[PDB]
Amino acid sequence: IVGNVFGFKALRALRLEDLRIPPAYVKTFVGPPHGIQVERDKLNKYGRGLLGCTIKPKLGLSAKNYGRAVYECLRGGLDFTKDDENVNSQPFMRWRDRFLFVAEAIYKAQAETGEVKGH
Amino acid sequence: RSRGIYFTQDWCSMPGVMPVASGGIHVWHMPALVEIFGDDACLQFGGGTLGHPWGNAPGAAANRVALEACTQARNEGRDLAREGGDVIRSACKWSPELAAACEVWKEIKFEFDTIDKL
Amino acid sequence: AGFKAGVKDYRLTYYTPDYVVRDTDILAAFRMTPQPGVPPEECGAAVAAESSTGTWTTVWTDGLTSLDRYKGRCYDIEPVPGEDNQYIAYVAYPIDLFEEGSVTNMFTSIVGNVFGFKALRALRLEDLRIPPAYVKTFVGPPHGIQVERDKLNKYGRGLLGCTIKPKLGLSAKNYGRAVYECLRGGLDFTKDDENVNSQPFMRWRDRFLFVAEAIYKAQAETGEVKGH
Amino acid sequence: AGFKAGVKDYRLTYYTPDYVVRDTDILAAFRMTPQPGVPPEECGAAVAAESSTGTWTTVWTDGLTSLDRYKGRCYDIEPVPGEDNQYIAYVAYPIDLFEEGSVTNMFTSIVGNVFGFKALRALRLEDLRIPPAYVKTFVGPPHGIQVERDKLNKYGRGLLGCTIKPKLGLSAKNYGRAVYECLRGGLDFTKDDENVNSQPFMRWRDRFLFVAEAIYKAQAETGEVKGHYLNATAGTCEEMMKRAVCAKELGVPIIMHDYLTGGFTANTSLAIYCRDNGLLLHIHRAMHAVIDRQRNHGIHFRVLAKALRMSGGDHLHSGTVVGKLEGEREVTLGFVDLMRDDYVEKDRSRGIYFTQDWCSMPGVMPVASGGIHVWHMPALVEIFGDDACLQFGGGTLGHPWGNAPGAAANRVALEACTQARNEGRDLAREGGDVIRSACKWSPELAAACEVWKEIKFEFDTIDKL
Amino acid sequence: AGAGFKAGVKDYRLTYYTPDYVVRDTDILAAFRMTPQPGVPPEECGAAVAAESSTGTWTTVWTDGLTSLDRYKGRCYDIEPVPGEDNQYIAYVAYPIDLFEEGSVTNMFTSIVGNVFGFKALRALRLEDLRIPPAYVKTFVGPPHGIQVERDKLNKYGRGLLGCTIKPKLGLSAKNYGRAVYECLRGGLDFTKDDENVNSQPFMRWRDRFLFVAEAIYKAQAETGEVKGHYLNATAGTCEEMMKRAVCAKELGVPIIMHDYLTGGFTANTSLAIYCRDNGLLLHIHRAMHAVIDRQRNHGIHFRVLAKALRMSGGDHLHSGTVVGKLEGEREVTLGFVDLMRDDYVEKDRSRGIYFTQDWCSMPGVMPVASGGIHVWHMPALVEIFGDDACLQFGGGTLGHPWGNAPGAAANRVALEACTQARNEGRDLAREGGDVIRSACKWSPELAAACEVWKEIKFEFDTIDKL
Amino acid sequence: MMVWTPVNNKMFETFSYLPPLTDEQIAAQVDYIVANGWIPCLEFATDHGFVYREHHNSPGYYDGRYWTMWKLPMFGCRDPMQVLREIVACTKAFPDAYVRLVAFDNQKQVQIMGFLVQRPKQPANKRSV
Amino acid sequence: MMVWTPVNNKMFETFSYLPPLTDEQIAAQVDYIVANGWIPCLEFATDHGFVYREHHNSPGYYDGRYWTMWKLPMFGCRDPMQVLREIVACTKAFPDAYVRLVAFDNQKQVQIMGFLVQRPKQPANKRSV
Ligand SMILES: O=C(O)[C@@](O)(COP(=O)(O)O)[C@H](O)[C@H](O)COP(=O)(O)O
Ligand SMILES: O=C(O)[C@@](O)(COP(=O)(O)O)[C@H](O)[C@H](O)COP(=O)(O)O
Ligand SMILES: O=C(O)[C@@](O)(COP(=O)(O)O)[C@H](O)[C@H](O)COP(=O)(O)O
Ligand SMILES: [Mg+2]
Ligand SMILES: [Mg+2]
Ligand SMILES: [Mg+2]
Ligand SMILES: [Mg+2]
Repeated sequence: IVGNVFGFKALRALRLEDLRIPPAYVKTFVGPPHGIQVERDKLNKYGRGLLGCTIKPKLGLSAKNYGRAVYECLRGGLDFTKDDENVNSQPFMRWRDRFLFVAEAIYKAQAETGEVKGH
Repeated sequence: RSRGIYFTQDWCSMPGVMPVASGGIHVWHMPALVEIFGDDACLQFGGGTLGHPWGNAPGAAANRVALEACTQARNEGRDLAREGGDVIRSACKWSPELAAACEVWKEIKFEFDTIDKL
Repeated sequence: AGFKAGVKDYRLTYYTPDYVVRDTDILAAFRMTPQPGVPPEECGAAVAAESSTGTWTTVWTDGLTSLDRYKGRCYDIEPVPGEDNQYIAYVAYPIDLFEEGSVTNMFTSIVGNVFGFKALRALRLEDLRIPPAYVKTFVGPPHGIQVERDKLNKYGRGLLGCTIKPKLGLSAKNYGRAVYECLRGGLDFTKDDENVNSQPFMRWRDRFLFVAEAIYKAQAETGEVKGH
Repeated sequence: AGFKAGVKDYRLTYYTPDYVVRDTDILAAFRMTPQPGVPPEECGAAVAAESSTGTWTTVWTDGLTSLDRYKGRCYDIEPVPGEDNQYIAYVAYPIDLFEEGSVTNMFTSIVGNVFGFKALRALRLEDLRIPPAYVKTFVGPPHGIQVERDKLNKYGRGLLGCTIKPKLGLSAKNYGRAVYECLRGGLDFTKDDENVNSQPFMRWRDRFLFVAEAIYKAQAETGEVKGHYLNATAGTCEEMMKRAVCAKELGVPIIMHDYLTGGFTANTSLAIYCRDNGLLLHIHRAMHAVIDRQRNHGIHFRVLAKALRMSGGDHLHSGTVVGKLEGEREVTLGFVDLMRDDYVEKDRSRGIYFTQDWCSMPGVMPVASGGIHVWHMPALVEIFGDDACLQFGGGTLGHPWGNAPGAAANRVALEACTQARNEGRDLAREGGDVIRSACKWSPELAAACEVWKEIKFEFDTIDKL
Repeated sequence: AGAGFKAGVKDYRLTYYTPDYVVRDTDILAAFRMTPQPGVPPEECGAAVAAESSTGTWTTVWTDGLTSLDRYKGRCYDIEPVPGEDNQYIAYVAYPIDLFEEGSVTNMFTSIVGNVFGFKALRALRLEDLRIPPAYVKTFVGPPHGIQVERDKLNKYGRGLLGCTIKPKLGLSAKNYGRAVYECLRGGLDFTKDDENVNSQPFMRWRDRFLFVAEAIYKAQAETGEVKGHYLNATAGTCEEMMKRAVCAKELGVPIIMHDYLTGGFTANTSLAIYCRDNGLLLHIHRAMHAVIDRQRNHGIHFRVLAKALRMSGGDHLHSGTVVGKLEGEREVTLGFVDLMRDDYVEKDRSRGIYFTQDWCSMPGVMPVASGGIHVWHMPALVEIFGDDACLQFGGGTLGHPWGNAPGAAANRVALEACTQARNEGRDLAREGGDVIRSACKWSPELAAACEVWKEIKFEFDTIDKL
Repeated sequence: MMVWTPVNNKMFETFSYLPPLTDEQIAAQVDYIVANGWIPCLEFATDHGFVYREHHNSPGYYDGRYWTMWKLPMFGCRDPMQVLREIVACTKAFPDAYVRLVAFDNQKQVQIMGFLVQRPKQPANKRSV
Repeated sequence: MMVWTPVNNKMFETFSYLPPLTDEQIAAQVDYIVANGWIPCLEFATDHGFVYREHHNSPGYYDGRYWTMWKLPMFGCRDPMQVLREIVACTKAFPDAYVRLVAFDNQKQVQIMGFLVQRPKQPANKRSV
């Protein structure tokens, strides 16, 4: 649908505004791993919006400082924290170090508050 | 068409996706967010938490208080579009963490001409 | 200099017109169209900030690290000739910001969020300077031109190809039939159309097998290496 | 310019004294001793040629490629002060010559054949300039100093270690028994001796399990994180990996590897395994002095240290200066900066021939080990600062009261010295006084102080600048 | 009042100097050339080396009493002064077989050469020889094939093998590499090879090279009717990469690969030798870096020990030096370690540098490879030194021939075959070698061309690694 | 700057960061349930009132999410007084239990609200120091 | 020969093998932080004061490494008196907690010093018997 046509000389601009995906095509997809209802049921969280927060600065924090920040966020009342979109694995912070420290943080904040936490 | 939906869309029981509202929001936006999204949404406060004058735990509490106050108000039948300012102001008077966040960001708005118009 | 909560201009941290770029920096050239009343310098700084380390308000965690070492820097702003509201903003990014070997990570930083900022009306990334120190972290192309010519044993002219048509709708056997006829008449390559993957009218493995028969037949008939 | 068969001087192609080096070039500094009647320029050119593209006679295949692009180039030759027949030859290698991420390939080129040339009498590689563009192709250390301190939750002082002794001959159960007593008294780490691998008197897997029991018991008793560098060094890569995997299964924080006797190919493999599994990697430099002791021939340790940093390790033995093994102060201070720091300037008085930019590659923790005891503590803290591990084998297991008191003595000594330093005392001048005060106060330390009071290691240095 | 624990330093010689010890047939024996600091007694020095390479440290430890030091200690059992040196000694050290991990050269080196070379108390140390007893030898897989099996696989008998390194060392593309390899092999060479430092690089990626070299090997083989090979380099940054290369060589069906055992290392090498045994690949060993360790007379490890180690770790070929070429190697020394590489049983012989009788207990012999600055005029000397069981390599000597590789290869092959015939006919190559080559020049235009170009060329310099 | 206390400051999901709900406020939440046609239900816990992990450790597995149901969900009930009376009955029978009021939407098939009404025997302002 | 006691002889990293720090010794450590331009911070623990492993077991994973931060790290602070006053404020608010003074270096981005200043209510010489 959007492969080549946007580059045709004969048009000056093109914008795909909408698609009607018929049920017969929709059914061929695995789709979302859980979806809203199952998510609420897994986290045991109902009756309000969920609260999250991206750790900042976007880049530049060490793995240990990342978990430090995450624990303090989660213990104060947020349900989730998150890696910034561009935090992957970098010289200032390798991914597996981050995952381990964030895990420590999640579990500490969970035990302190009594509410399920994530990052 | 007034909401940009050109086609009737039937998802045939495919699970729904939770919308996430994130980017330059703070405690004063809470009523507008709860009004727009309802409960089935996640609201994200980066700067709005890590930029709180007392640190992350108080920042998080401020956001959580604000969201809970707004949710209560809505359930009690208050109109958040009209009364939202008042809900937050009341919560400020009550919670020192919230009050501190309210002061820091009171002036802050993001109002620009929309590019992606219908 | 302590932690002071609140919003301040991006240009106080992220506009640095006296910065001498380093040979390891990734450099971006953005064609930028600010909203009315937004100074180009504040716009360029916003772009640099929100594609590197900064967000909309001051965060205390900055002081745990060195912003100077990690921040993206808008280091130059040229106006565009014959445009009242267009600028080229040049942004330098330290090599530490990027994951080695990951184009995904580079795009995520440089073009991740900034294009959607309210404060700008339009934005276009025009060019990137990828420094050798970053380039060397990539596997890069599996072969490249020279090795490709050497494998195919083809030299001294352009290569000739052809997409099978119609784009969609041909059976696997007809695809091969078409492929053999093309290759045997002098083309080096034929190809699946971009959208030909695996579909009801033609499943991928059936197509691969018939195309293989076609490639080898045309190759034996002509004496020249063939592909699809 | 055609193909002309026959021999010609290397210097016609490979001596280029007007060459401007590129920021991506690998640079080598060779201390070179020519045979009589071989001009230094011809010698340098020969080293440059035979470590890059050239052989002993002209080959026609050169013209299929661009020799200018690929050749190593001897670009400078300095005579050495106070030597009639020694030169420093500087050679520049294009980054194209090297396999990305391979310390093995780098050594193969630069030190592969040239040391055996008839035309020279001796050759020593003194330093290498690894450009950032090459540095970035290496995975590098699995963790590095900062992440290590963060994992162990240890800050503000040097780390304390100890090798179990005797080197060989203890059973698995006795090994763990020794380890528990060491760790509970105040040491952070104990370790397998470099040659403890798997042997008839003690099989590796038995040792790993008893050592694990001992680590966890000492940790629960003291409340401090503890570790023991289990030796993964082995005869094959498969065996090496089996040992690393068992360490991981046991949940222990740190393993070790003898990088030069095991080899760079195995070492780099292990470092990558360690990064992927959160294991810290301690590096023992067994065999280095075979290569690096003599001033006229071999490879200086600073190059072997740079290579280890690229191949990967979290710790690396650095010498003690004051202990039973050789290492001169200024030389040691030079390579310790090369191991730990991000940017090190050229400084010939510390043996640094090139400015070295590590481009954010994690630093390696230096390990001071070998014939040291409590009286050396002030000198060690003065030389290394906090970012070091100090190891006391005999200095712990040789204490008259056993391992736990032995460990306590070393820990008290290190903490006393650290406190004194922080209070502004000058350890170089007041060190003896710091220890003497701590003796008066701690009976364990007093006993160690009495036993080793006389003991010094003062000999003429071989590896002089 | 039995021997208790007494804390403190005492002399190493009280425990580790035992001049009345009778060595056991299972002991590993080391011969160290030792240069003490002034005021350090040779006995104390020898004992220090024995102690610190086995069980002892600098001060007495209480844990000794939990085990039997008598059973485990290394022992300096003899000290000879060196003739015509005021401060040099040969110290002999005996090590119980219990000290070593079975089948691990890595472990053996770690103990014997691990720390002692850096001791303050000595000015210089050199490991000259090791006696590996049969009971330790049997714990090693050893070479994947060995000389006999290798000749049997290639179907090549009755002469030395001929090889050649592709040049320039670095800088040729995959396609050009194959082009050069085909031309060399079709002219008469049995083997070509990757240069030691040709691994995988921007100018030429390994897999591209392997495929083009495979095409070249098979083409030259079909053209000549003789089995051909090319030592594809498996040397790599990681074991996993090394194994990938070996596996691709196997998938290609090529007969032989190579490895730089010292810059790759013993652990990697032993793994590769096991792979080669299990998959029928021959394994050529390049000794890059050896001269960093083994050039100087006063300090390091003699190549004969590195050769013994390689035999145990595993290799079908091992570079041995040429004696007469551009790299150092004295004749008597080389003859000694060539025997140690190839033979089953080698007697003590100090005039060839062999300090110990060495019994290999049927472990396969390694083929010595003579390579480095040799050309057609060296042929008679090389055949005289090595005999048939050797591989002679001509890099510059082939790719530097005025007419190109195929003539180059033919010149080398004619020269070797002439020399071999002459030797078989009873001619003395040491005396008559020049005449054999001169006759062959008169007869073969390719040879003549090579003889003219390199007539003047000799490598004669003062030897550093003297006995 | 006030410090958010880590001692003993356990929370109970929705509304626990507000002042404790008055009787009038609880009644207002019940009216909300009824006005929306949702199904009210009560659940109680006599043991651990918090999520934990005893029996398994994998993602999205937690023990302690299920409490014990009080009677049955009150299907068809449109009377706020009846709901209020069940809260009293439940708390009466289990005066030492955690008790919570939840409501279900059978269209989305999910719990659509919930809050604690009783805990066993930090105050809203002693949460910072 | 004295025997190092295994009974209750828990340690707290840097300086715990010395006599307890006097007020003058603590002030000297504070001066050191200030002279070096490091960022002082306080952390406290009201529960387990030691490393343990509850939630996971792999290499380099431990629970109990993070303590609760007191307020925020004192960025820009060059005043030893200010630091000493925060120690008093923190120990006053949490008189039963483990409390430690730490300092950060933002160049290396790592904690560069740390020692315990308060534990909840072995003596330096009763460690051996
Ligand atoms: O990286 C950021 O800027 C954010 O983390 C928000 O940070 P703050 O909360 O501190 O502003 C989000 O990624 C953006 O909201 C993405 O935008 P969007 O959701 O529109 O795609
Ligand atoms: O084998 C030994 O002697 C040691 O265990 C120290 O024992 P002691 O503490 O009892 O002396 C070390 O492995 C060497 O110091 C290594 O040398 P280096 O650090 O020079 O590489
Ligand atoms: O790379 C080289 O220099 C060679 O290809 C020889 O080239 P030429 O045939 O052109 O001389 C060999 O690898 C060296 O001989 C190795 O030395 P050794 O055999 O002593 O280990
Ligand atoms: Mg983001
Ligand atoms: Mg197409
Ligand atoms: Mg040791
Ligand atoms: Mg070579």
